[PDB]
Parts: sequence; structure tokens; C-alpha cells
Amino acid sequence: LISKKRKLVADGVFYAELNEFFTRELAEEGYSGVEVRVTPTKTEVIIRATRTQDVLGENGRRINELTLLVQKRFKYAPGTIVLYAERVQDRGLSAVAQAESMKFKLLNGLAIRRAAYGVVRYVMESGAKGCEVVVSGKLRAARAKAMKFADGFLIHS
Amino acid sequence: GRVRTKTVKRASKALIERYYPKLTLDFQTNKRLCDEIATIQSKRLRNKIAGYTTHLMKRIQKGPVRG
Amino acid sequence: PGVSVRDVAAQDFINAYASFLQRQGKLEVPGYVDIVKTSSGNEMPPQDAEGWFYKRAASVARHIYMRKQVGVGKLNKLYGGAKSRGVRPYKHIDASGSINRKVLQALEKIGIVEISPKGGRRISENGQRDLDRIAAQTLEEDE
Amino acid sequence: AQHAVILDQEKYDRILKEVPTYRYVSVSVLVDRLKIGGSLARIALRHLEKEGIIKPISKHSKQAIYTRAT
Amino acid sequence: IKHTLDIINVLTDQNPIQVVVDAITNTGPREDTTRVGGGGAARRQAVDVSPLRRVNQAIALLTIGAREAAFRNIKTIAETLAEELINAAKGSSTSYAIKKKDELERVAKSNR
Amino acid sequence: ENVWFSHPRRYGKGSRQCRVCSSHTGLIRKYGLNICRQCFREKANDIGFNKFR
Amino acid sequence: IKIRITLTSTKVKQLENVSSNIVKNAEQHNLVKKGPVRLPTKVLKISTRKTPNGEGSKTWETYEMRIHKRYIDLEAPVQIVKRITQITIEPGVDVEVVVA
Amino acid sequence: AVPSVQTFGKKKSATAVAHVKAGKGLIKVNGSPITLVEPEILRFKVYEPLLLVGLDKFSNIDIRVRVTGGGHVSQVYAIRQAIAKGLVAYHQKYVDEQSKNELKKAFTSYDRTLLIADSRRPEPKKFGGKGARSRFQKSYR
Amino acid sequence: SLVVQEQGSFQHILRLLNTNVDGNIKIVYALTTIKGVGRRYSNLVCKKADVDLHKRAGELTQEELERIVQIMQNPTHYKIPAWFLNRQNDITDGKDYHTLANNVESKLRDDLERLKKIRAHRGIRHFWGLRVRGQHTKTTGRRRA
RNA sequence: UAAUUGCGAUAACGAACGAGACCUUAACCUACUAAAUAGUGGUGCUAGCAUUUGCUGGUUAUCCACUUCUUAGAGGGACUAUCGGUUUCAAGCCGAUGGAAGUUUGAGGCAAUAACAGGUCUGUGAUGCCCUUAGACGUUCUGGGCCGCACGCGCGCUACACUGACGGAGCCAGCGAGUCUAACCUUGGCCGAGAGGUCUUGGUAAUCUUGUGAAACUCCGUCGUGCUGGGGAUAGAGCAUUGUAAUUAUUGCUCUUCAACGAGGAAUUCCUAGUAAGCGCAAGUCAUCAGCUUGCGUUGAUUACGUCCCUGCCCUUUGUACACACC
Ligand SMILES: [Mg+2]
Ligand SMILES: [Mg+2]
Ligand SMILES: [Mg+2]
Ligand SMILES: [Mg+2]
Ligand SMILES: [Mg+2]
Ligand SMILES: [Mg+2]
Ligand SMILES: [Mg+2]
Ligand SMILES: [Mg+2]
Ligand SMILES: [Mg+2]
Ligand SMILES: [Mg+2]
Ligand SMILES: [Mg+2]
Ligand SMILES: [Mg+2]
Ligand SMILES: [Mg+2]
Ligand SMILES: [Mg+2]
Ligand SMILES: [Mg+2]
Ligand SMILES: [Mg+2]
Ligand SMILES: [Mg+2]
Ligand SMILES: [Mg+2]
Ligand SMILES: [Zn+2]
Repeated sequence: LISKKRKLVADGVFYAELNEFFTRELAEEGYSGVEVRVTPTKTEVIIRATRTQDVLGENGRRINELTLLVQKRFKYAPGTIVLYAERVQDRGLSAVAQAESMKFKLLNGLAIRRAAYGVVRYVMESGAKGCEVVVSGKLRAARAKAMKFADGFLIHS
Repeated sequence: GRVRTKTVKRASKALIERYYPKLTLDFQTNKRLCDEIATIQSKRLRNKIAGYTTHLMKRIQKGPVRG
Repeated sequence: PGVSVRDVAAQDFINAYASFLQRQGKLEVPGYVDIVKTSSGNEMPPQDAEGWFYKRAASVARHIYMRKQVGVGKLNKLYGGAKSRGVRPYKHIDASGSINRKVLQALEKIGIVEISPKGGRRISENGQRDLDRIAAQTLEEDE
Repeated sequence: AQHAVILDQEKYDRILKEVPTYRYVSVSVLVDRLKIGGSLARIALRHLEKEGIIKPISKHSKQAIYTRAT
Repeated sequence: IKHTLDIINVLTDQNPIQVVVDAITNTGPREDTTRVGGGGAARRQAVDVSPLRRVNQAIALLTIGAREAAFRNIKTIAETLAEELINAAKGSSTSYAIKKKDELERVAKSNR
Repeated sequence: ENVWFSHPRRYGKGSRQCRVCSSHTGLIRKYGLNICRQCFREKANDIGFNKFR
Repeated sequence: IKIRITLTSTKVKQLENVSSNIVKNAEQHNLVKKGPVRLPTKVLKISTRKTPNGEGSKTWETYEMRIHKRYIDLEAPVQIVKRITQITIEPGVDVEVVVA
Repeated sequence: AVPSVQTFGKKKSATAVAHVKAGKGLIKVNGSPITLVEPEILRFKVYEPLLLVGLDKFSNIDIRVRVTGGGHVSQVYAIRQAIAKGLVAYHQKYVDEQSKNELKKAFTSYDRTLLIADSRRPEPKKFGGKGARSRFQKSYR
Repeated sequence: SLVVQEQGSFQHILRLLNTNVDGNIKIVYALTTIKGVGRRYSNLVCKKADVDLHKRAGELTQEELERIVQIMQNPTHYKIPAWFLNRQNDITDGKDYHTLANNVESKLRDDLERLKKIRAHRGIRHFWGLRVRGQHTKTTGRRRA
């Protein structure tokens, strides 16, 4: 018994919280997004990632624990929530996936220019019209600055 | 101001270059043929292109036009 | 040709019907008349001291004649005005509920209005006929 | 200003003798030329209209316009 | 305005619209002056006035005079505008607008 | 002890917090979303609020 | 039988295609229906300061979410009622069916 | 059935809907006669559709107007526009084009807003100022 | 529409409650010059005393003026509903008064003196000369004395 | 040209970003699809006034019909159209007509490269380092403070009154918000001067609050040039509401008190049409508290249709002993 305004805002904030949870825990699985589909008797959560075998685990054990996690937190009845994993296409055309891969390369210890040119070459090879990666912060010095790496053409307005 | 940009001007010149005998000195018919003979994403841009095309057809009727 | 309240201008109709009610003299004017202000947003009582209750009665009777059914809260909003809140900005303030409730009850006792389904007060058939007769007289006075 | 607020015999027969020979009669006309208050001016305007010395032109609130009757 | 026209017709038997247009034509300022550079001090150079500006400034002078003479006064604004327009239509020099117009023209004549 | 945390938190700013970051200040409570203004500017596109005019 | 179907999405095109295939299924089954009544679009606005702190020019920013609501009245027997409530599932479109 | 047309007039948020049918000459606004429209300083503003063409045009028809929205003066303007457009629409449908053109010419020669709605709309207010154009006072020290 | 000829019985200055009440102005706004008598109270007292409110103060009879001051001095006897009274449920007697010409300053002095002698915060505030109703004093009231 | 917008010229040619295009909103549609959560007409039933027949209303299960008004979806429509001037006679500009609309139609949203040692570690379970870490700078509880008043500044609100105050009448918006394991928006009836109380009711909302019956405004009166019935600061007494709690008064109400202020010096802000200004309303904050803000409509002017004088901005030339760059 809820108004339509509050119901639509509530499932918007549910989508936002679910996306934040998935991007916090599935960062090393190439998590590229989430989609929600409400259905009579069942709501389904489609995770769009790259490493679906790591998202699933053995006999989908990580899928079962993720369903149980979202169930326990969002107070769903047993059987009412179901999660599926799906291998996203065009991985080069996914800014979240490219940003996470660059983050993990920089954490492992790759040079900034090498990592950025790798990601821009991969995105340009994947058929994009343009790519642009910016790295900001303390780069080799205490004074912070920003480095830009672009290829192709990008529009802004 | 009513200065028309190079997208409108270039599209109008290309339309006249390859469709001169088909199109007329009337904005309504020029609009009705331009929307089916070219792929323009906006009704506003189609109207601007057809209007500049009609203007250039009047120019062509009063002697030849450079370009 | 027949007349109604809608054929007569509001001000002179209300004046004529208020004078008629005062001359008839059976409206049961409450008694705290000449004490009160008619609104929390007012600052002085009505200047027409010996009247003004017949004016409010004629006004609410004509208002209920034009509408379907009117209650005390609608009347309080209708007669409320801008209160001067001293040095702060002005604001709309509702009028006194006791005055409007008692004049509704007085009109019920003289038979002009009645309790309506879907709440509030609607004009009765006797109220319709004598408001129409007052309209006829006040439209004939100019002849 | 010390405009008279009650009227006596000399003010009464003065207003009765020279509210004629006024082309335009109003509240401020009476206040200025006879030194009476605005309240006495409004009452005198209604009285002189009721006998008929001044003829009304327009009889709005906040502005009363009268001329002489001839 | 309606009361003003009634008062005008009572005070003078003329058409009040004719009195209004006579007031405007009489109190439009025919020459004025404008500020120039003047080498660090303000100098004023006499110029002519276009007819539209004459009409605009005539209306402004008439209504400003009426509003100022009605402020803090027992006379109403309609009455004050009535004698303002009547005196301007006569050019009687007891009009605010007539005195302002004369002062502006005199200043311009000095600053030719 | 029962003196600990015994003060009422039934109304006012101490009763509410940002559902994302637990901040008491700048909270948007419209439509029952209970997100602080900075966190809301971060997550508005995810929630469904977009800029048009 | 007096059923009413209410659709309350934020996606105009998905809403309109759900309404269209419901009404064409109804006319295919030859059901008398009141057509899709489109309620006023309700605009949910939130106005905020752009800045996270409080300095600079006081620039404000209004975000809005648009809710589009439609309803269709149907007089159809119960088997087509269950088949209607089992068909026309669309992501982002909130559908509810009520009787009497 | 009875010959009749429906028209409307507009000014800002005020809308007046006029039913013009064959009749005997009654002009009513909100159920009251035309001679009682509220700002009597503006009563001739709704009289002038009747006066420019003559009352013989209104002798054989009767008009009922309901006006809502807006304020007092805008409702007056919407009423006059609805009445004039209703008379023109009636002469379009049931009388001839010569009479319709003469009515349209007289109304247009007097006032274009008798038939064509004034297109001026409010400008939205922008942040940083009380109005659409006006800004808050800027101080430097 | 009714003009009347007044005689020599009009008086320009009349004395009520040790206050020079001016004639020449209408009775309710004339009686407001008595300290403790405002517009509402004066209007209600004139209505209860049954005088013509249109009348100027100077042309009223002496019996009418005495009736007015008797009603002012004993309002509850003449059916004033007691929430008109400026001193009701008073701290000493417990009864409803309406203080008048000099009694209003006397009772204000009494109230402030009671607060000062029990050393309440309002009384200390009054003694210092500051605002007592909790207003900010950082910016306003600089030339208050 | 609003525009490195274009006509063109041309040691450059071809491109990219920005501008424009775009998208949202406001204006038009008696053309399409429709609507018992929008309306209108007619027929039932019914009230009043009249008298053939009329006028004004009430009642939706009383049914029928329609979509002008209202709401959307899909579209249409403007492109400076047509005509006349002017210009190497090009891009364009000016006038008139038509038109719902002809300042890129109005208003926004989005918005480049390069930067500031601008602001923000007090939005963040964003963070490096430093500090602290158990009589802690963690956290909680009680009570204070953030409001303290000789003064000096910046936003504002009420005004100095008659183009008004007061009193009766008249009587009209648009944007919105609202309760579930809760207690929200609240109609109607009764009590009360009021604030408020109480018994119910509708509404999870184009349905109910709500026609948000708003205020300025109109119309009749009262006052009458008197710091006056202008103004309502500062005080006193009492009654209520929110809240565990109101004392340094939370607000609301009643009576009383009735101060400066008589249009504001140098200075200085904002603004070109439904705009300024007047006027209120909803929302945010929110248990309570707007003199604030974000929007909304109501009433609606004057004066430009320019210039580079002041303050600045863009482009070109030019001088430079400047480069943290005329502070
Ligand atoms: Mg009122
Ligand atoms: Mg005001
Ligand atoms: Mg004056
Ligand atoms: Mg404004
Ligand atoms: Mg019926
Ligand atoms: Mg031409
Ligand atoms: Mg634009
Ligand atoms: Mg930060
Ligand atoms: Mg502080
Ligand atoms: Mg500021
Ligand atoms: Mg006052
Ligand atoms: Mg008034
Ligand atoms: Mg409305
Ligand atoms: Mg507080
Ligand atoms: Mg508020
Ligand atoms: Mg604030
Ligand atoms: Mg040199
Ligand atoms: Mg150097
Ligand atoms: Zn937060």
C-alpha cells in the first residue's frame, strides 16, 4: 500500500543500492552492470559481467550466496528473487569494465602511460568511434597533475 | 541572425547538384521531396535545408550561381 | 418572465435581503454580537454594529444558493482575509468559525438552508422561493 | 489646519449661500473653501444633493463630482 | 482617468480629451540639453527634441506633477491631475509641467 | 547501562541519516528517499532523476 | 467482469507498446473495452545546490523523474483475464490488474 | 436538432467556453446576464463585441459562456474573445460567408485579440533572483 | 444627509480619569488617549454605555461620560467577557482587573520590581536595560537609549 | 552573423572539438486515437421563479450521445514564407502582409582546449602522511553554548499614508504535496471571541483534501492631512498548540503599552516585455519555527531599440627593460 511516486522512487533507490553492492564485490569479475525485471511471483536480477564462470563458481555457489545476500538484506521471500549471470558483449565498449581493468593494472604495478595506451588501443580496436582516458593525481611527484590519452573523436555537448 | 551554417549550405548544394530537374521553386514541394530523398534526422534541419534549397533555386533561375 | 438571484447584482441583492431579514426580526442574533471581530486577521469589529449579522446571513444564504453545499470551513476560508502580521509579511487567515456556524444554524432555524447529504448545508426549497422573491422585489424597485 | 468639525449657524448659512457659484463641488472643494472637515463635507454633500442645489455627475466612493443646479 | 475627465468637463465646458491633448502639446519641451565630455568637467550642450520624446516627456511631467501635488493632500489624485491638465492646457504657468518645460528650455538656451 | 543511548531520537535531525553515508546534514527527504544532497547528486542517474531543463 | 489494468511506468515507448498489444489482443478477442485513458504525466522534481560544500556562485539544479500512467477497462471472461495477466511482461513497466 | 456551435476564448490561464445556439437573444456569463460582469470599469470590454456589429446580429441567437481560470481582467478578456469567436463561427456554419467575412473584418479592424489569442506567456523564473530577469542585489564589500 | 445645528454646549477639552481628553474627535478614538484604553476596549465600552459612536467627544452629556467611566472602571459588571481585560488572574489577588490611567504604569512598576526582588532572569534583564524577550542583540537596538 | 556564423579571399589542403545542430519546456491544431479518475449536450427524476413553449439549478448507475473546452500518445506546422527596398549586388539586413508563432519564436538543459597552488579532508566505509587511541581527540549521558552586546559592515522584511488605513460586501489562479505496520493531507458535524478542541469522513491520490473560494484587487461605507483610525518596534497580563523538556520569551491567540520613521548624504544594485515592479501561493528545511530559498500563477507600466564615455570582454596591429607576467 504505497503511492506510485514513492514506489517508483523506492525501486530506483533499490536499483542504485544493488548496483553499488555488485560493483563493490564483483570488481575482479569484470562487473559491467545490472538489470532488474519484476514479474508476477518473481523478480530477476541480470548481472552483466565478463567472467561469468567466476561470478557463478562451482555449481553456481557464488550465485546462491549472492541471491541469499540480496534476499537477507532486502527482505524477500524464498523463491521470489532470482539472479542470473550473463556475458556482456563488446567489452571494449564498456567504460565501467575498462575503468576497472585500468584500476587493477595500476594496482598491480603497470606504468600509467602503458596502462592507458593499452586501454585506449583496446577500445579503439573494439570498434569505438573514440576513446579518452584521464589519470589525475600524484604522478611521480608530490605535486598532483592530470594526464590525458585520447584516440578517435569524441563529442561533448 | 538568420545565417545558415555549412551543414545546411552543403546539403542544399549537394541536393541541387544531383536533383536539379526533380525539385522546384516551391518550399512545400521541396520539403516533401527532400524528406524522402535525403535522410535528415530533424524536421527542423529538413525545413532549413529545403528552404535554403528553394532560395538557391530562385538564385539559379536568375542566372547561374558559382559553386 | 421569472427571475432568480443570478439576475440581480450581488451587492444590492445582499443589501435588500439583509434589510428584509432585519425587518422580519426572527434570525436569533447570537448575543456576543458587538463583542467580536469576525476574524483573527482583523483588528477592529464591524463598523455597522447593530447590523452586520444580517449582512453575513444574506451573504451566506446567497452563497449557498449559488453553490451545491457549503460548510463552515469553506465559509471561514471565504470570509478570511490578509492578516497584517506586524513587521513580517501579510498572510491569508481564515475567519471566525463560531460566527459562520451560528449563522448557518440561524438560517436553518428560519428555514433557508438545511443539512445536505455529502455534508454541509444546501439551500432548501423555502429558501429558494423567498430568495427568488427578494430578487424579484429588488429588481422591481428600479421600476 | 483647524478645520471645523461641528457646524453652527454662520457656517450653515455660509455653505447654503455659496455652494452655488461653485462650478465643481466635492469633498476637498468644501474642505478647502469652507474650512470644514471631510466628514462634514461628505454629510453636507449628501444633504445639498437631497434638497437639490448641487447636481451629481458621478457618485463614486472616494470621489464625488457635483455641479451647480440651474 | 475617468474621474479626471469628468472633473475637467465640469470645470471647463470643453471636451476633456481636447484638454488632455492641449496639455500635452503645450508642455512638450521643444529644446533640451545633453552632457558632453568637456575635458573632465560636465558641460551641457543644447540639442533639439524629437516629437515622440516631446509626447513622452510631456506625459511624464504632467503625471509626476499631479502625483507630487496629491501626496499628503486632502485633494484626490483625480482632482490634482484635473487642475494639472487644465493649467497646462492654458499654459497658465501655475502648472508643474509648464514650469519644468520653461526651466529646461531656459537652461538649453543658456547652454547653446 | 540503561543510561547509555537513552535519549530519544524520535524527531529532528538526530532521528534521520543518509541511507548511503549516515550523514545527518543536507538530507533530501522528498518522496522518502533519505539520501544526502551530495550522495544524491552522485546517484541521481541510477535512481532515475535526470536533467532536462 | 469489470477488470481494470493500470500501467505506471517511466518509459513512454515501452508503456505505449504494452498498451498497444493489450488493446489489439482485446480487439482480436472481440472484447468491449474502454480505451487507454492516459492520466496527466506527473513530474517529480528535486532542486539542489550543485556544490558539495558551500562556496562559489549559488548555482541550482533541478532533476526530474517523469511518471506516465495509463489504464484500460476490460469486460472479459476469466480465462482471457489470466492469459492477459500472464502475457505482456515488460521491464520497467509496472502493471496491475484489479477486478470489480 | 437545434443549430449550435461551441467556441472558446483565452487570456493567460483564463478560458471561456461559449455555446452559441439558435434562440431569442439572451447573453449569459456564468448563468448571469452580460450586464453584471464584475469589473464594471471593464464591462464595456465585453460589451464591445456586441456593439461593433450591432445587436441585430444577436437578436436571433443566444449565447451562454462559462469562464474559469486566471483572474478578473483575464476572465473578462477571455469572455469577449469567446463571444466574438462564437458569433463568427455561427455565421460560418449556418449563415453565409459574406456575413462571416464582414463580422471578421469589423472585429479585426477594432481589436485583433477579439478573435486571435494573445500569445504572450509567462517567462519561467531562474535561480539567483526573484524573477525571470531580476537578480538579487550584488555587493562587493 | 442629516445636518444638525450644534449650540454652545460643545466643549473642546474634557477631563476623564485625570486625562485631558480632546473634543473635536470621535468618542472612541478620543477615549483611546486614556492610557490603558485602546481601540477595542474603547469601542466595546462605548457600545455598552449606549452612546452614539458617530458623536464627537466634546458633544456628549455629563451623565453619558460618567456612565462611560463607570463601565471602564467596572467592566465585568457590565458584561465585558473578561478576556478583554489587560490584567486578568493577577499574581496577588487572583481576580481580573483592567488597569487604567496611572494604574498601568503603577502595575508595570510592580511587576518589574517583583521580578527584580526575586532576582529572576527577566528582572535582572530589565535592571540592566537589555531586551527581555530573547531577541538577538548583536545588531539591532544600538541607539535604544 | 549571437557565433573562426558564413560569403569569399587565399601556401595551403583535408579534418577534429567548441558554436550550431540536439534534447526538455511554453505557445497553435473545432484534423487522428480515446476517456464513469476530464468535460459537454440531451433524456429520466426533481427544486424555485414565470406562463403555452421559458430561465436558473440539484441528482451520474438514469441512461444515451459527443470530444469544442481538459488530458496524453501519434503526427502536422515556421523555412524568416510572400512581396518590396538595399548590399561585391553574395552571405545578409530593413519594412509591410499573412500567420498561433517571424529578437537563432520565448526559456532553459547540455557545453571545448588550457588553467587557479579558488573551495571542500565538516557529504562520503574517498583518501596519503602526521597526531590521538582507555582518567582517548572514540562514543554516549546530563547541563550549558553556538542567540551572549559598547560598536562597524552585507542580504532582507515592515513602513513613512487619502493612488491610503479600517469595516462590510464582491470574488478569481497556477506550480505542487500527502498515511502500513504507519500514523500524513484533512472535508463535514458540534464546542470555543480567538488560537484551538472533539466526533467522524474521503484520499497511497486527474477521483479526496482542493474550484487549494490566495493576496493584491473591485464596489459601498467610516476616517480626514492631525505621527492621525499612518507605523507597530519595545513592554505587561492571560489563554492555547508542538515537544521528554520551551526559563535567555518555539510558535499561535486576546486585551493593554504605542518608540523611530515626515521618501533617506556620498555612494551603489538589478532590469528591455507578459518583462520591471506590486501581490500572494505551494514545495525544501520541518515534532514545533520564515522576515530565507526553489518554483508558480495573479495585476501589469515607464523608457532604449543606441553607444564605447565609465567598468569590462573578443579580434588585429603595435611598443615593452614584464614571464611569480602592471597588484
Ligand atoms: Mg473580505
Ligand atoms: Mg504589501
Ligand atoms: Mg494627499
Ligand atoms: Mg516579478
Ligand atoms: Mg440533468
Ligand atoms: Mg527578398
Ligand atoms: Mg535557444
Ligand atoms: Mg571532499
Ligand atoms: Mg550561527
Ligand atoms: Mg546572498
Ligand atoms: Mg494600523
Ligand atoms: Mg478593504
Ligand atoms: Mg486550479
Ligand atoms: Mg529554531
Ligand atoms: Mg514552509
Ligand atoms: Mg537557510
Ligand atoms: Mg617605446
Ligand atoms: Mg625575467
Ligand atoms: Zn550521503
